[PDB]
Amino acid sequence: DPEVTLLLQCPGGGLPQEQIQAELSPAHDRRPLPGGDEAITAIWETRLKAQPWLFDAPKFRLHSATLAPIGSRGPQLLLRLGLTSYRDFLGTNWSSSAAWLRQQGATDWGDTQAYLADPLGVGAALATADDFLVFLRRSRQVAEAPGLVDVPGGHPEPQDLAGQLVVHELFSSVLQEICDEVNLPLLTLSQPLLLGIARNETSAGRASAEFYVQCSLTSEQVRKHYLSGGPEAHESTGIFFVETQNVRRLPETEMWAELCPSAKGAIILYNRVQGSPTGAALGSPALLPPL
Repeated sequence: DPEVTLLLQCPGGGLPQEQIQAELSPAHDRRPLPGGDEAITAIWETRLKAQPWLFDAPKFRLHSATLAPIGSRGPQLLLRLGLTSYRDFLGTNWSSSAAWLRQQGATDWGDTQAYLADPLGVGAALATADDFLVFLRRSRQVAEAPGLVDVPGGHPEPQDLAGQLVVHELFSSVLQEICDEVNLPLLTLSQPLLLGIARNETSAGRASAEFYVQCSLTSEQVRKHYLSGGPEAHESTGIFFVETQNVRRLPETEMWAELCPSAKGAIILYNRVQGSPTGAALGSPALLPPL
């Protein structure tokens, strides 16, 4: 799957909020473009002069993520974050010239991402009480990944000493995106576990943090909540469910070609971190069928 690369696979079946540190620093920001950031401003002006109701918004930028030695005590992950914006994303990652910016960054900085906005997304592998994962169909009329299958998620907007509030905002954001799009009560959701981070190579390498969330409702109940908002309560055009049993071989199905890159990353990380048992009982052939 060349359109998705794993940047991080978490240990222990996934990390809780209390095990993660963030360093938010302007050293983790995008570098100014070689010929100047005026190129970004020109793309933005052209867009606003066609769609004057659009607005900019701040975003977190992923610089890097370093895992502690496995089995250690104390904090397990350090996320190095900067700040970026929707405007800067449109002028870099989404630009027709994004590959030229990646080559220039390798030359100038030894960093293919140095000239890219790289806003951090969030996504969830959301499990029901009757052991299905939740999928969403994207509208065929949007700009990004039209008509494709997604999982719940979004791109969080900003507002270890400011570090811990940043980690809290990331974990909050994945729950809030589930509540806003799927119309589930907050009290039916578990605290998220971070499974890992994946990159979308069709979008010049922008990354998403992928989480596992459990819901106390069944698939039928989740469907009822989603539909009861009406067509204006959700951006997606439908909801559907796949048994966790069957997510194991999803990359061999015809559904795989219809999944957007960030949703593929969520499912790869679910299968590696939550599926793939390590002990004798769950590894036995009747519970882990061969092939």
